[PDB]
Amino acid sequence: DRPMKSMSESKCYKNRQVFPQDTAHHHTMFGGTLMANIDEIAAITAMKHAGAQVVTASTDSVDFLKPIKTGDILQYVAMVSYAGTSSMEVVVQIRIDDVFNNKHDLAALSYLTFVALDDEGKPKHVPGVYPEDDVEKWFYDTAPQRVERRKARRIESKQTIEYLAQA
Amino acid sequence: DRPMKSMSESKCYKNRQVFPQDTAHHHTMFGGTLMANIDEIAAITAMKHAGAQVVTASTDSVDFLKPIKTGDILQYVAMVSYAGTSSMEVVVQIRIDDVFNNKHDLAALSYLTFVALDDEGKPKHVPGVYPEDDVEKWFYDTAPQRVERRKARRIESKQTIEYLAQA
Amino acid sequence: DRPMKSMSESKCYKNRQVFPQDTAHHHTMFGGTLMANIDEIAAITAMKHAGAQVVTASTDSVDFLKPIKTGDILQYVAMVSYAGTSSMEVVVQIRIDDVFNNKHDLAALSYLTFVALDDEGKPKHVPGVYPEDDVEKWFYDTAPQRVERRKARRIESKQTIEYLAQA
Amino acid sequence: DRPMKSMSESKCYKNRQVFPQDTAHHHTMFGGTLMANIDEIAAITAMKHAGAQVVTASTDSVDFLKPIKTGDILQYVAMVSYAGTSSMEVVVQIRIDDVFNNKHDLAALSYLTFVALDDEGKPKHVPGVYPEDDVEKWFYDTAPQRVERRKARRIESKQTIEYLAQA
Amino acid sequence: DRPMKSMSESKCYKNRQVFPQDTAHHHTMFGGTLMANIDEIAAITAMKHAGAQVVTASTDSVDFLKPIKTGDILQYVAMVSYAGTSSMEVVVQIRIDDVFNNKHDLAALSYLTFVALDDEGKPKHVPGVYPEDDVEKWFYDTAPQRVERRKARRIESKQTIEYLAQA
Amino acid sequence: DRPMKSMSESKCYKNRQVFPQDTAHHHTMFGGTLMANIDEIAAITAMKHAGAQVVTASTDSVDFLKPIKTGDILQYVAMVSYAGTSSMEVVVQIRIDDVFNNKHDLAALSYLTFVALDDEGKPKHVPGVYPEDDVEKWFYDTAPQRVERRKARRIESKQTIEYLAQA
Repeated sequence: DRPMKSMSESKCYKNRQVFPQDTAHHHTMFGGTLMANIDEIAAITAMKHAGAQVVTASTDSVDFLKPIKTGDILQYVAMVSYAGTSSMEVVVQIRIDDVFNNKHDLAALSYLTFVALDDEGKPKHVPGVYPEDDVEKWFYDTAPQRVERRKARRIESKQTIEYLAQA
Repeated sequence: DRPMKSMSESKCYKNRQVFPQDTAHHHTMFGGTLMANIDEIAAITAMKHAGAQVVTASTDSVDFLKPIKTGDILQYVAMVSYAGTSSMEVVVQIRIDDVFNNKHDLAALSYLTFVALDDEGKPKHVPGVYPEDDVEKWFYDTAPQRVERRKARRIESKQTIEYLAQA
Repeated sequence: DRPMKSMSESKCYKNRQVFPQDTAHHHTMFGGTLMANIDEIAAITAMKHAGAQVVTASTDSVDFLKPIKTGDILQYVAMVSYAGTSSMEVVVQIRIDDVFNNKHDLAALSYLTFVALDDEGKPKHVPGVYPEDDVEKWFYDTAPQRVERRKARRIESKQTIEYLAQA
Repeated sequence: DRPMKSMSESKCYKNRQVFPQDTAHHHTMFGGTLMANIDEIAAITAMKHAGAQVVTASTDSVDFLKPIKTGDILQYVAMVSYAGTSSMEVVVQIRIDDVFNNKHDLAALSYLTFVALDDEGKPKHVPGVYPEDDVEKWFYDTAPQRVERRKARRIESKQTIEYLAQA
Repeated sequence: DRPMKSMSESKCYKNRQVFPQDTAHHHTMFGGTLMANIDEIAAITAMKHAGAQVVTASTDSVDFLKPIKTGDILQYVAMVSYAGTSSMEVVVQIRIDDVFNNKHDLAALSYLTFVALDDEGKPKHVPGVYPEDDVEKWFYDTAPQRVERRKARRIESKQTIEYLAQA
Repeated sequence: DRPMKSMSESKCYKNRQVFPQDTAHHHTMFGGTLMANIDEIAAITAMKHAGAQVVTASTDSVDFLKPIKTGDILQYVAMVSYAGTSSMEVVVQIRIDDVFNNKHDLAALSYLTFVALDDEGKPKHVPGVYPEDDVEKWFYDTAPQRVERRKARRIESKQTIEYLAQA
């Protein structure tokens, strides 16, 4: 079998305030901005895990649970919850860090899939992954099914592409 | 029954070149940037359909099919493929418009879900939707299943949230 | 004579909301931002018409007819209204798309001149242009005079340059 | 008669390097960016002259004389060359400051028209303007004709608006 | 005496790749950008420590030890090394996280001073600070002298301000 | 001895309004943004003095004297106050230009150190510097001590680096 890394090894933090330039609606963060930051921190985690350059292959989901207001401090935590052959599932959690009353509510949750690449751009084999704490193993344990859904979606999506191609 | 709008009514175009500031890897567009633009054009389509302010509730998927290089002209086409009670499924297609050889290859495909909101922020009833051309009815016809998958995912995702809440 | 393209062939749309970062005055779009977007969409239209890389040679005019507020949806429509030897006149129309009451008032109007360039940067011959609908032929019919004014202005402007050169 | 300010009083400088994010073509500044900066420095000059908030009413012209490359230092000099009742003509000169060989070639030239506004947004009377040095009086002396051209263009432009309005 | 927080309580991480838009020189991060990010993460740490809104009162130093290239992953670690009455000294460390060979070289080091503010903008009392690990107590132990230097500099700086005021 | 330039030769101005995107707190400029602009204008002055490419070696200080609000016009004046062998001390003054009541209060004051570099990146000898007006000679006369402080700080800072290196 392959070399294995702990989910803790690639675990990445990012803290960032919401500035007016991140908003669309009055004092409310715009989803596109949030998505760009999610992709940023997730890509960094995939790089650490893969020890390589990575690209986003797909955004499997972003659930926006809560409105995020200007001034809010956001904590992003990305980790690798699943390692395929050349691919990684990164799960990102985004919390609002309210310094005034010390709550850290979950504001969003995202799954993305990254592919590790060579010096010359072909998909590159990534190490395996194992959890240590409880959260890590929750994401680790529930990943096989998400991988499963993704396969079906990749089937349907190919159907759509092929239809558009002939039109 | 409710009032109905044609998918053509809310159909929105966006053309945008990829500039160095949109890239991460050498001369290659960064996924976060692409996601932000997808969300921008999708939100505009949802607004036109809903006749209202909208927020992104979830990013159901983004499939990145092709590398997008600096200089590339991107065409975004967003439309409403499904109307729930207060929600809309927007499908966005992103093509590279190669002016040199007149190909318009599909570079990415995205589904997002928007919720129309009041003047005071409660979810607002949206009109129904019907297709006219063939592409529109392809996305219209395949939407019920995607809605279905989303329900299961919203079930699993709630499980995850509840686990994290107690840790 | 040369090959001819319909003004409809290069006709480009762009939809974009005004975000706080686009403003200067309270909730009011800044003219520089509007000008940058005008140049973006105009350049894309010139590229489609020319089948080539282009540069902005001059901004012949931008008339700001109406204040544009934060949140406003802007529709940009660029088309080629005149084809010289290596140059194109792009006219851009900018409308506020008010989804709430379905008006599409003209917020700005711009004329720019682009030059199509080689792989090696010399000016490149562009195809001719002909209108099809009524708007297209309005811009097509009124272009010869604008071309004319531009010649006089290019005369005066050369005088100014030459004066500054000796000071 | 009204109070008069010297063109030197409102004369504004701006120095700014061209960074990769300002470019479109490889290592070449994008025209939209240049236009945004032109509008920025011109607006500051109009504010100093008017002693008030201003808006851009029109971009009368931007002549792009020279390619501007990444790294280039740009010097913007804005001044008021003409004062109407509530309006100002700002002329902006943009030079490349080559620190290596001490040339300061004219890279672009722009005329814009600003309107000074109240606390409540109505057009506000501006002071008159007089030149002191030779350049100032060149722009001062040649302004009456430019004002003249602008009147004719504002006539034609109104015709265009009215045509589009009925279509 | 006042309430005390561990330096670990307010310790904040930030991971961020260097993108082309962060650079000035070819593929080299621009110092201003680095400074903006330093200020961002430092402000977040001060907020967590203070449990309040903060402003940057001064940048006591930024030592740029190493060139930072495009693509580089930067790790920012901010902590409070000194607590005055209403002020905090935040020390930020910036490391290049080379995922390819697992070195984490120190690329920059910064000290800043923040002031915690009310709901109404007056300086607000902050808790005290104590270290736990070795690094924390190194910064904790060497802070009194830095505070000292700052006093002398604030003396000289006041002299300069007063000179400029009369000119 | 070496060639000498007047402090007036490299003296650079920059005028820039504060836009919403420059703020963090409501209508208040963010310190990081101010620092980025300070570094921009200072780098331009160092380039003019050095006749060369430069990098920021250190930010010796930024004193934020006054809150800077959205809309404020900022005037940056950078000059070289000290020339070492390959290094320059740039002092930047930032004033709020209140066009409404013609005050120009000092909002911030910064010292930075730049190193001039070759075509191949080694430190490059800079010309000497001499003052002409009173302000110039104030900064010129007080520089030797600041240079002095910097030496001590560079001593302490090296100690810190070496401690972190073994941990």
